[PDB]
Order: sequence, then structure tokens, then C-alpha cells
Amino acid sequence: EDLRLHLLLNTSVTCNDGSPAGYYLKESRGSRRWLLFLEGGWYCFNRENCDSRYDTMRRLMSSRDWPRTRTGTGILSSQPEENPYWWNANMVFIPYCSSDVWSGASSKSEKNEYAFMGALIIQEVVRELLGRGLSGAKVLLLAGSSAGGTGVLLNVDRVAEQLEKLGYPAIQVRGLADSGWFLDNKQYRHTDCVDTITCAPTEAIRRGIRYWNGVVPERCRRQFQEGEEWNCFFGYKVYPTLRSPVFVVQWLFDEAQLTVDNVHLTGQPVQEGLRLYIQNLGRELRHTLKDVPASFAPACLSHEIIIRSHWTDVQVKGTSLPRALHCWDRSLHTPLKGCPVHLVDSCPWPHCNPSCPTG
Ligand SMILES: *[C@@H]1O[C@H](CO)[C@@H](O)[C@H](O)[C@H]1NC(C)=O
Ligand SMILES: Cc1cc(C(=O)O)c(C)n1C1CC1
Repeated sequence: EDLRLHLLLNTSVTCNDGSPAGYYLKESRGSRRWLLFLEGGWYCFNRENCDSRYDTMRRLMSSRDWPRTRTGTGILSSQPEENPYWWNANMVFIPYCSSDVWSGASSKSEKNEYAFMGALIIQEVVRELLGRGLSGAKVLLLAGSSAGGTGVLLNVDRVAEQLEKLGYPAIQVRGLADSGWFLDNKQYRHTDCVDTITCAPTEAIRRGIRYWNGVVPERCRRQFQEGEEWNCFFGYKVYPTLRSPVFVVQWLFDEAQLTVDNVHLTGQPVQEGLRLYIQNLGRELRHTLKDVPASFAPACLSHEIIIRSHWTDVQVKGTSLPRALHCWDRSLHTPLKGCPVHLVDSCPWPHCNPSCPTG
């Protein structure tokens, strides 16, 4: 019933423009489960693209205009009909105002125009929540969508480590990464990396990670080593290095993946070259998920999922995502009879799953 805005009390943890970061909170005092949701919204990997994002998407860079309340929807809803999984949880929504895929971990220098503090924002939200009942939590689910799903992968182990270092070893830290599992693949048609939505995924993160001074999980960093940490923004590379349980939710044909690949489907006839490209994309995505034991990957063309009102509708092999997530909870109390957690479609074309969203 509406989460309430709290601006971070540590004034030095700022949005892009130096305004305080924050979080929305709806407490549920009978529950020991905490859902910390990371918002998405692309990124800006250089001055010019950030200055334009400040003109047109200022709320993804500044708290000054945030409303004092927000409604929790989808997995953040308290209504059983809308959220059969965790409707009774303590609900936290962390707005995305650092444009850095939640990786920036450095106080802005006076030499730079913007502050990129995404990873510090998460850290400080968790610390301030400790005094608001988080300290009594049994499960902390760090969830997020699109850029926030990739933020989950980059941050879930830091949160686990922060809570252990702070003296709360009993809180189980888990991750739910929605629509943030990207391929560093070749574009269908080549584009110059000029702007956010059509710059190839590899060059975007190469430029960004330098621009934001971004940090990646330690074990992944040590594999790719200096100057190749961009690799760790790609789920199939960073996920094997994570210690924390992570459930992965990912459309096989994510619209943001297709956009950075310069694929636009307008209902026009799809020539052989594009058909082959799209089919191989779904196959490669399927391949990267084969060893992700807790996953939900429907063969749909869509953008993101878990905070939308109707996130309960999609099914893979007869199982909804809320049920898969409950089976995942159970598995963390090997395979459970009647309660599957590995749900990856195998059919090869957008909407070959009849339960895909029609919107
Ligand atoms: C406040 O935030 C800064 C990050 O700029 C951090 O280094 C510092 O330790 C924090 N301390 C407190 C008490 O908030
Ligand atoms: C990291 C990231 C976030 C988003 C996003 O759409 O929100 C995209 C496309 N990427 C890179 C292509 C991997």
C-alpha cells in the first residue's frame, strides 16, 4: 500500500547531479523477508549522452522531482492476487539515478561533471535499512530489471559481503536478475557507437565501465584482469563467479538486446538473413542458460517483466514465474518433485510460447 520515499541520510551518496539518492520503503513487520528492487533505464557512457539524458530523463539522474510515495506493482505488490510469491514481504524500491548500471563506486571528483555512485547507493540503502528492521531479516532478495537486473549480478555478492563484514551473517542474500542477461554479440547491421540505444553491447560497456569507473565482482575481475572488466557486465561471464544464489529471468528475445543489435521488427516481412540472426540469438541465449539451475527464459519478444502488474500470466512448460520462484525458495531451505526451477523455452521464434505477453 504505497512505499514511502526516504532520501539517504549520508548526504555524500548522490544521484548523477549531486542530489541525494534514496529508496522507497513499505514495511511488513510480521515478515522477515526483504525485497530490494533495483530500477532500470539504460545508462549513459559519455558526457554528451549524459548531458542529453539530463534534458530528457532528468529523474534518472536526480532526486529533486521524485514523488514522496510510489505504488508497489508486480513482485513489489502486497496484494496476493497480483503477487502470489512474496506479497507479505518488506518492500524496497531503489530508484536508478546514477546511469551506471549500478557499478559506480567513486565519489565524484570536481574534475568530472556527474557522480556515478550506483554501487555505493545500494550499500548505503542496505546500511540505513539495518536500523529499520533489515537487521532482523532472514532473507534479503536483491532484485532488479534491465539495467537493474545487470546491477543485481554486479552487486549481489558485495551486499552479502557487506552484511557479513557488518556482523549479520544470518541474513541470506539472494539475487533475482530480470532482463539483465545480455550477449556481447555482433549486431545484425553495423552501427557507429554514437548513442545509448544503438551502440553495440560490447563497445557500450567498454566505454561505460571506464566512464563510470565501474566496479565488478572480485572473482570475475581477477579472471579478466586489468582493462577487460567490461566482460563482467555480461551475465554468462560473471554469473559462474558469483557465490550468492541468483535466479535469472530473461526473455530469449529481449527487446533491449535486439535494439543494441540493431534489429527492428515492425511486422514487415523478415528475410532469411534476419530470421537466421534472430533464431541464432535465441539459441545462443538458451545456451548460456543451460548451467543456470534457477532460471525462467520464455521465448518472447518483450521488455522486462517482474514489476509489471500481469507478471503472473507467462508460463514456461506449464509453470509461472511466481511458482518457479517459490520452488527456488524451497530449494534453498536436489531437484524437487512437482516444483521446477529450471524453465528455459526451447522453441526457436518470438511468441512460439503461446503465453507470451501480447501488449
Ligand atoms: C558516508 O558516505 C561516504 C561515501 O562518500 C563513506 O565513505 C562514509 O564512510 C559514510 N559514513 C557515514 C557515517 O555515513
Ligand atoms: C548492461 C546493459 C543494460 C542494458 C539495458 O537495456 O538496460 C543494456 C542493453 N545493457 C548492455 C547491452 C548489455
